[PDB]
Amino acid sequence: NPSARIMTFYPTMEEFRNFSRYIAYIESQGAHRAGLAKVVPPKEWKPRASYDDIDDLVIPAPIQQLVTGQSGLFTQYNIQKKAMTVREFRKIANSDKYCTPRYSEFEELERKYWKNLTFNPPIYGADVNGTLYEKHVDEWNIGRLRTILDLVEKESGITIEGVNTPYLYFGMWKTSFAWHTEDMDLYSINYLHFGEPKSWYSVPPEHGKRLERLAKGFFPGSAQSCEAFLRHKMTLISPLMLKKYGIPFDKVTQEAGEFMITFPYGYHAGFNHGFNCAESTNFATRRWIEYGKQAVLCSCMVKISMDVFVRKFQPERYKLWKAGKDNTVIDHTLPTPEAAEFL
Ligand SMILES: O=c1[nH]cnc2c(-c3cscn3)nccc12
Ligand SMILES: [Zn+2]
Ligand SMILES: [Zn+2]
Repeated sequence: NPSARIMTFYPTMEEFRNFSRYIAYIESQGAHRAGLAKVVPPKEWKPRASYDDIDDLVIPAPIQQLVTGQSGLFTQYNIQKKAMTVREFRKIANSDKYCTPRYSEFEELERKYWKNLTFNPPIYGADVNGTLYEKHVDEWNIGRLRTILDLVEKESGITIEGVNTPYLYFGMWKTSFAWHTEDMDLYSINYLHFGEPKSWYSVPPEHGKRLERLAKGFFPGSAQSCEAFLRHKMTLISPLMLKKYGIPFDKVTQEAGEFMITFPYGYHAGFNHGFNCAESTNFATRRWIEYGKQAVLCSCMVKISMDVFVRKFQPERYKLWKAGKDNTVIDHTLPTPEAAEFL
């Protein structure tokens, strides 16, 4: 993977101000090809003054992550636990039982992860509805991105928790997210508010179908039951397992005060190093509409009506698409049309 490598951007305050323009910019640079990019905000930017007032914040459905498996192939089962505050969570997170092990370098922590993920199941304070951004913060506000995704809520009034609303994730050592693509193969924004880092793995969109073929071969039962079983967010595949079967991939560690952008059809997975808090939501560009149209969905779920997007940005193709005669082939290497002013 030569251009599939993950790229890091350091925008200035003037550049950082227009979110959508910056997304068109990093694509004009080829960031989209890796499926995952890191954006480091200007030093003068902060989304909240202090995180000292969130101790009484309630995580309504903490999930205990049970992992079953061997030889680089695992399945994560989520067991819902009773609601707990952030204070109670941080106590468990930093406790002797669940705290991060002592380690010399990342390669060492990543080895401990993969050696111990079926043991001592951690608790993930996942899918908490809310934001930690102060009301006045106008730059890169997860709560209000203002992308073309806004058409879903503007035309219908439909709200999809986590998709067009922000979610909070309070993690602890070994908690994790399985290989997946966003709902409707949308983009995603992820900001690590505070705490220990979040490490990520990504398969470039051009090679996504290869990860899909692999996962099918390993879990044929799941594949017969549902074409899009990776959408269940239960499949954990070791970087060694990928390397062995020639799946190209890249890794990156996100630290507190950094952003991670996932692009349409960008397969990603990762784990939390220790006690931290990340905010996340989905967004879109004109480039995404074709991905939404062609997204293979779960058949066991988030389904957005594409009719509104096709009508607005693709009126020419609306008759053909509704007839099922739209044979458009997606080029994963191409940037969004919005990047025209740069490239
Ligand atoms: O750290 C995470 N914790 C939980 N979920 C994550 C997702 C995710 C979940 S649903 C779509 N993307 N994607 C990236 C990172 C995370
Ligand atoms: Zn994701
Ligand atoms: Zn399914």
